[PDB]
Amino acid sequence: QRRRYFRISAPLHPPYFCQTKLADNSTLRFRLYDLSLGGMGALLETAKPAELQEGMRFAQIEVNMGQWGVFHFDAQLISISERKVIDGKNETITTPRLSFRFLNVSPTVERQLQRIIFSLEREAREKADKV
Ligand SMILES: Nc1nc2c(ncn2[C@@H]2O[C@@H]3COP(=O)(O)O[C@H]4[C@@H](O)[C@H](n5cnc6c(=O)[nH]c(N)nc65)O[C@@H]4COP(=O)(O)O[C@H]3[C@H]2O)c(=O)[nH]1
Ligand SMILES: Nc1nc2c(ncn2[C@@H]2O[C@@H]3COP(=O)(O)O[C@H]4[C@@H](O)[C@H](n5cnc6c(=O)[nH]c(N)nc65)O[C@@H]4COP(=O)(O)O[C@H]3[C@H]2O)c(=O)[nH]1
Repeated sequence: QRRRYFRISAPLHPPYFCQTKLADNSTLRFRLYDLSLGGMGALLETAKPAELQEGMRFAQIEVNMGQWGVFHFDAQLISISERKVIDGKNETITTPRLSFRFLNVSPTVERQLQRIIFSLEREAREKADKV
């Protein structure tokens, strides 16, 4: 059991979007992939900007969970990897996968993270709730 916490997968069909500012003052946007009490995974839209790389620390990333609310978390970018899917044209499409570790997780921050996690479990149980 290498992972300390259970990670809940987010729906990409109705994707949830996050964003944060870079040192060059540009905005970075990415789709929420999965979430846990320890961090989160996300998918980039474009190819990774040169500025983006592992080790960067972010203050109050805006995670917009739709009806469930908007949240802001500190996090450290731990790893940039590749997510691959098979095209509708039967082509392999590579896009950057981000792995974050949450920082400064006060007792109230994890309060919020559990709120989001249960909402995602209830939701995904409705995704499978329909044959
Ligand atoms: N540094 C760092 N990078 C992370 C972390 N979590 C995810 N990543 C990166 O994101 C890639 C895809 O993660 P995944 O969707 O959970 O997909 C994972 C997951 O489904 C499974 N897997 C790998 N390790 C574990 C594990 O320790 N526990 C569990 N339950 N599953 C694992 O194998 C798949 C491929 O694993 P990878 O080749 O390692 O590829 C991983 C890795 O490069 C992390 O905590 N730290
Ligand atoms: N939801 C989510 N959280 C993320 C992701 N990336 C990092 N984190 C969070 O950051 C914590 C520390 O990551 P680490 O230093 O790379 O240290 C990680 C990493 O070295 C290894 N590990 C776990 N899962 C994977 C994986 O899927 N791939 C690889 N390569 N390593 C993994 O186990 C260590 C501890 O794992 P955790 O207890 O889960 O604790 C992880 C996790 O809570 C992510 O993509 N999604």
